[PDB]
Amino acid sequence: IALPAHLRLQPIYWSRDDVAQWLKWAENEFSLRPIDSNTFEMNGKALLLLTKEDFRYRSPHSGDELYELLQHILAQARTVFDLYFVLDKSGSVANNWIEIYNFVQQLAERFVSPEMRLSFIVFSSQATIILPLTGDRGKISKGLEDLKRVSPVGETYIHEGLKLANEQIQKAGGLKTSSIIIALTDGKLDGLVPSYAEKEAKISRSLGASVYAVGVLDFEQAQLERIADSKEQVFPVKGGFQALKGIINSILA
Repeated sequence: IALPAHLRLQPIYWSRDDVAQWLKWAENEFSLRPIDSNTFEMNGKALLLLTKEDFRYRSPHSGDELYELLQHILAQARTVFDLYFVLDKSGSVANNWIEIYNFVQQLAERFVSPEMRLSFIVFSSQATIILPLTGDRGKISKGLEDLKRVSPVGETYIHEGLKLANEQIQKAGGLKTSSIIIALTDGKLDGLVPSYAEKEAKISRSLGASVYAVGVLDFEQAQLERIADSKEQVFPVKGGFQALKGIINSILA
């Protein structure tokens, strides 16, 4: 499971009842020795004032861990959803790269806010994180300039691209954010790559993320249905901006 809705808010707004809820959720998510619901009889503000020693004093068996758990929640700030762009830059898209860039550009510019964090990942014969997971506007702007300078060449090892999104969802994802993976590609895979891509996409859904596939050029509908979570999460680029704008506006509540 994942942080409950009440806990999706910044800790500073947490009620005393929220703090108790947080403790039980943590015990299950981290297999901790159960603690009394009255181990932290205070609100979020007060919890923020406690030292790590206070946590260890109140919970000798799990206080250090709970304290660190709280730090990670704080590190997400106001983020509510993380959006990962896994972009095909193979030779097949060398004459339609601007179509891919404009698609990322419009969605990025639309949803830049303290609630959103973006990552730009490109993949061909090798994968590269162009923009690490961030919600900072200046970083997002430079990331778009880097993205416009991609020279599409190579094979289509989409599993490598999805791996770079999975790793970030493990390290920085979860907690108060829902992760979405937008793979733009034509779905023309070779050899064992289809199995690798489906295996890598299986990791993504195990991390609680939803995989969307945006078909570029004459795209392989069947393949993208095996990468994405379902048939309804596979659409072409034309209208894909309006389609994704609705699903993101929806996940915003």
